[PDB]
Amino acid sequence: KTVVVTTILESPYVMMKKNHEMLEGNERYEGYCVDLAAEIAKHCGFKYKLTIVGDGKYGARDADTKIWNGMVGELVYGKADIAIAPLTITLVREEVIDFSKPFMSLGISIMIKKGTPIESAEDLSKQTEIAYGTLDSGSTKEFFRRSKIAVFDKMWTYMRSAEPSVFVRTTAEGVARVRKSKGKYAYLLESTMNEYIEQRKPCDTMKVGGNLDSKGYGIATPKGSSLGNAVNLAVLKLNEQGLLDKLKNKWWYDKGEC
Amino acid sequence: KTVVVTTILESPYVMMKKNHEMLEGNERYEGYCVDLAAEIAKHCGFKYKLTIVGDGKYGARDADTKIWNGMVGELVYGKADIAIAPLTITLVREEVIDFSKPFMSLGISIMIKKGTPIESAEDLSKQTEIAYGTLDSGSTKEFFRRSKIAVFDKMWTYMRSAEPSVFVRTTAEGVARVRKSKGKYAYLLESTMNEYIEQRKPCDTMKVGGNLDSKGYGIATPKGSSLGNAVNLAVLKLNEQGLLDKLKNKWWYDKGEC
Ligand SMILES: N[C@@H](Cn1cc(Br)c(=O)[nH]c1=O)C(=O)O
Ligand SMILES: N[C@@H](Cn1cc(Br)c(=O)[nH]c1=O)C(=O)O
Ligand SMILES: [Zn+2]
Ligand SMILES: [Zn+2]
Ligand SMILES: [Zn+2]
Repeated sequence: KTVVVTTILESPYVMMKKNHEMLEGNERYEGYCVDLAAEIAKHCGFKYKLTIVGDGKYGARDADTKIWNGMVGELVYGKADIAIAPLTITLVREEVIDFSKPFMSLGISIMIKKGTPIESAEDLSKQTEIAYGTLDSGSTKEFFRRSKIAVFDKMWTYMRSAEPSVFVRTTAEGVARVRKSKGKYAYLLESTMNEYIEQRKPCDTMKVGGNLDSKGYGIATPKGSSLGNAVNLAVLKLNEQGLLDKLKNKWWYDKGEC
Repeated sequence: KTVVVTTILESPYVMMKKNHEMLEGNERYEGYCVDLAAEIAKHCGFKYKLTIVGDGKYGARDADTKIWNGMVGELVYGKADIAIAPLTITLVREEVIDFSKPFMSLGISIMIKKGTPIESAEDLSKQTEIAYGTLDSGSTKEFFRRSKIAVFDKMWTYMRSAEPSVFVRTTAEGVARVRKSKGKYAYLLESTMNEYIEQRKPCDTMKVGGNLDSKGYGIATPKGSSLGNAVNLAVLKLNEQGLLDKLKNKWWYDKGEC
């Protein structure tokens, strides 16, 4: 049985090739996770079909209905067999799906235009002339919602009631907002993404300060999946072979344009 | 029943308290992993007994005898129920025991006596005046033994054949060797340990270059253990609540001597 892989369009993890018009199936896509999927499938010995998550979300549980959305939801309800994407390993998700050991390490970071008078999270929390937000239905927004750290909690009380909404549906929207806000908007996002964007023209953004936390991305499978064990050992093998480092250089700096 | 925890004397994870002869049981020890063990036990709801691994090793399988030694061996043969220490999550180990998601991220790094003209692994491999080695019998040594990467294999070729041995029995032994070498010995060790030593008197060592790889430490349990699931969720909860960052600051920098 062909394995249904759920993923999300997030550069440089999964992007449609420039010549996708003449391509079909998994060939239409390219990116870090596309290469990863091929490796995993090869080592675990299975055939697969890459599918972009229906609602374009990573995964969160509806407080009122208790229904899971995003890629997590597709695994939970059996719409997909495995998720290969920049999906953060978290406690709430681990309670409903399985995660392989991390294939990438990262942390929340700050993205600023360039010339923006901000160097840390504390700086952002000390002023109000510059707005800031995060992505939606993701671990970043949840981080601030659950954080007890003085600075992070203060930032949340602002973002929560901010008008207009400082949250964005997609990373692209957030980066675009930073670039066109004359430096009046800072974006909080996962470090790996921040670093990628800093190497993309117009080369007008930059990562400032250290990461606010430590976390990792993992390959997810529904609980009780016959793929779980094999996939986990596959990720470890690939990391130990140095393939994962090989893949990040390829998509992050070998293609950098700054 | 009381849970038997195997761990290892490796500063600052587990250390003998100054007046340990005056104390009993778990109170004889102090450190990052001692603090972590208490927290894992509280959150998982079990009583425990800290024990220091008999052979003072982390864990490897002897080719020929097929017997596992170190903390891994204590779990494999049922001498301990859980291992809470700076134990690296590796494929070969994952095949015989279970690991929680990582509680600490790190990579192999280079430690030099201040002033040593070395800035990378490539630098080390391209010269011979400066000797270098690793902790014997651990995942760092195995990384070089198993690596297929040119630079790292070249380093392995030299280290395995060096006489006298460039390998050391304990981290302290390696650090002392760097300190007494007048710059003629560099030490390859896990990054977080390198960082710890850099903050200890006489403040004569430092970490140089980037990490050679990326991996993490995990809490280990025997396969099929009834504790596995709970321990994993506890680690994720503790990381998300910021405790792990708190513990590193406490044992690394709050007590920094440089
Ligand atoms: N990895 C997250 C999604 N995600 C992604 C990016 Br990029 C970001 O900046 N913030 C997030 O929460 C998850 O798994 O929810
Ligand atoms: N973490 C390793 C042990 N270990 C420890 C230190 Br500190 C080091 O520098 N190298 C190692 O291999 C393992 O699990 O074998
Ligand atoms: Zn391969
Ligand atoms: Zn709702
Ligand atoms: Zn606690």
